[PDB]
Amino acid sequence: MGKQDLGKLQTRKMKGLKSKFDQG
Amino acid sequence: EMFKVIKTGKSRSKSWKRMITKHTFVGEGFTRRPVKMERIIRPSALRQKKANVTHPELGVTVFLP
Amino acid sequence: ISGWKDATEFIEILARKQGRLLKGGEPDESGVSKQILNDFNRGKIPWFVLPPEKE
Amino acid sequence: GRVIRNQRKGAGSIFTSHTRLRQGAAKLRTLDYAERHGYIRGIVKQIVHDSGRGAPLAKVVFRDPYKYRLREEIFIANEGVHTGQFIYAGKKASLNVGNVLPLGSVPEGTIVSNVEEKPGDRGALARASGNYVIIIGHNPDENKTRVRLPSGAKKVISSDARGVIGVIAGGGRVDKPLLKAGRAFHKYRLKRNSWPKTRGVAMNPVDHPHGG
Amino acid sequence: AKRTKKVGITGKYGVRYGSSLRRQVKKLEIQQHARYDCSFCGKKTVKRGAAGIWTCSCCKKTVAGGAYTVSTAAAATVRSTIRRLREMVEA
Amino acid sequence: GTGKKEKSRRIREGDTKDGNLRVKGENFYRDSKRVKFLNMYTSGKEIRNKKGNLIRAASFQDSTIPDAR
RNA sequence: AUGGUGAACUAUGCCUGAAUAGGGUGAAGCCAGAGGAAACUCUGGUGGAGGCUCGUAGCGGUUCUGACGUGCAAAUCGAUC
RNA sequence: GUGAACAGCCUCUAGUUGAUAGAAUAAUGUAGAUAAGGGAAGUCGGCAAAAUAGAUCCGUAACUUCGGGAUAAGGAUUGGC
RNA sequence: AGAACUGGUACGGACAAGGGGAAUCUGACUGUCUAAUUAAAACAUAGCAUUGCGAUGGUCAGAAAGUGAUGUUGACGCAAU
RNA sequence: CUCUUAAGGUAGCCAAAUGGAUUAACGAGAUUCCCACUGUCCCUAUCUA
RNA sequence: GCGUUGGAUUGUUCACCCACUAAUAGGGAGUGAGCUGGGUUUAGACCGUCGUGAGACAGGUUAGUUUUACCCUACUGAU
Ligand SMILES: [Zn+2]
Repeated sequence: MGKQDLGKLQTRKMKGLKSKFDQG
Repeated sequence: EMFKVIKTGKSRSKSWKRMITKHTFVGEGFTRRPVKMERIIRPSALRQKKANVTHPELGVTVFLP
Repeated sequence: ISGWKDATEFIEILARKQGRLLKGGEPDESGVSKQILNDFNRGKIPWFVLPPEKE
Repeated sequence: GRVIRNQRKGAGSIFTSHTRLRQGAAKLRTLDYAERHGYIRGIVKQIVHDSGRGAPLAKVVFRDPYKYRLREEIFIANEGVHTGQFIYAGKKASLNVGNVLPLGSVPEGTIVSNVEEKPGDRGALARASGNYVIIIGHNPDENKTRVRLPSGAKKVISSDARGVIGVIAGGGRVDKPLLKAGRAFHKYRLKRNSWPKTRGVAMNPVDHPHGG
Repeated sequence: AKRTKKVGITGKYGVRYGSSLRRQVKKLEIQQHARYDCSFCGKKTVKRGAAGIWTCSCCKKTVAGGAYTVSTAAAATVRSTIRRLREMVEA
Repeated sequence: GTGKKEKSRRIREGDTKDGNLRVKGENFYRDSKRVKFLNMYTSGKEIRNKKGNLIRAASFQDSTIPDAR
């Protein structure tokens, strides 16, 4: 098996990861 | 006997199949054939990897592969 | 929703803000809990176990 | 087997065009000595939308040289024409927009529409809205006029062939999506019964080869 | 007031047909329903003429145009080219 | 006709000399081994007559008793 | 296989006429007030377009361990949609 | 008249008394209902009934193509003089 | 709309008339078909894209025609997908 | 004829708002669950044409 | 001789669990025109396999009209 960069993948932009939402 | 007439499909007319009704030594490297090509069948419950061979000499009997 | 502790206030404030409630007038904590578990199973809320530390 | 739906189009039973609402067959004036050696003025009394066509059809009027009577003709409404315009028609006519001129008289690269494929056909090419041919060259010997058809393929034609100047009015009509089946039905009602076009895969094997 | 945010004239289409087609139709609809000055008057009274006609409410004049505009830019370019060829042939 | 006839294809391919070995229904597709393979799906039905009787047993169903030795 | 009969039911094109109560949502366009030098960003008004919606006549028959199914009916009836 | 309405009911002009009937109200049936306490524990399966239904006011979340969700949800009232 | 008074087990008093909510698979929708068992993830749909055609032509019909549909047509069109 | 493996601490480099198909609305389509509800049931009983 | 229970599970159920009861023992006629789900499931369709194609099939999902007796006899009542 050859080299396989993991950076090509883009993680799902889950609502909990975005900084646009916040509290307090 | 020795060949059960398995039936398949919504209409069991051709049935295209046979199955052994007795024990068989399938071998270590069986790797079941794909079902579409599978005509004969040797179900695993009937398979055995060992036999109770007995040696006439000395009266001994031993289970061996 | 935030500011919860012990998760009971979590379920209550979530049922209140979401509009889910049993008639007159208690919040439907069970139905909101169902959506919470469904979001936890579908991955809508991110989470992951920590990978073992490198040698 | 059974007759395929395309084979039934030749019977003409229900596929005939619904011509009742059409204002008439658009055509250039029949060739005559006046255009052969002069030009004839002709007011555009009015333009009106034609059913089953993508551009308005102009209604120009012309006097009859051989008799005291007006002779109306349904010219295609080229873009930029206006009511009351004097649409000159002849070999000597100036290259004003909406005038009909022979393709040979025009300078190379001139834009024209409804040009005759052969002389006397009263306009064959670029009748659709927004289309126009380009006169890319000239061959005064053995009079012929190379032209660029709207499809883009080049074609030679006689220099005598007439062709109204300017692009046909109503171009860009396809830019707007129809957005619904009902506008498609209202559009096809004037043309023929070719729509709805059933998919061939859904047809029974007797109906289409693709079926089954 | 601007009761709509961005649907504009195409808000009558509603949720159906999506956003991209709704914008592509809103552009041509704003181009078609907009009033235009009559060349023979200069008053902003021209109105759409069943795809191509463009009658002036005053002066009862009629002029050919595009399916959604009084004059598509390609038509103006062809007219300027015909004018250049005519002024060249005249000399 | 004329080149689509199976004899014409056998002449063009040189298979006309094969003789009687050709399987029934052979055509440009499904070489005869492919026909023998596809035929197995329908081979399980037993033949029968008006009496009726088993004029031929179903495949792997001969019912004959081998003389084991 | 030979020669003839049918679109009054039903499938489709066309010509010519007829039929479609009452409510809910509120698009362009336009009017007035408040901000910015302007585009414009809001507030309060008229407007009644949506191949909108609930809901009559009309259209069709999704659903009933419903009626009858030797029925009123060789396909109807009650509810429901 | 009632009523948002050609929604349902009564009445005005007008048109009908026509569907075989007399005697009791057995079992079992078709149609319409009620029921102490549990409220789906019946059934493969909330199959069918029931429950909110019109109107005034407060209020209405996730998503979203920003158009919609929406009459969301959940709440207070309806008589007469 | 507001303020007192008043009979209530009652107050859209018969009629009339959504149950609501949290999710999944499927199709975008409006819509249409197996008249008389299957109304659907089926058909159709605007959108997306390919092929041939510039008229002595492309798809065809016709026993044949000085025949006919597209064509009262012309590449922003026609016909099959 | 040689020859294939590194990624670190709760959200990242980022591609000229978003990184979506896990898509909103809509459905006499099918499926899982909750409040009210009630004779489906405990356990059946009664009235009317 | 008399008793041998109320239910959950269909990403199935030739099965096991909790709880009560003294106990929840095993079998025949079963009742395939008393009713019912899985099913003998023809006419619609889709996904995956085969096959150039027509079609079925190693599969699965969906929706789909077999309608007693007044005849005779048996039984329960009644002259
Ligand atoms: Zn003017």
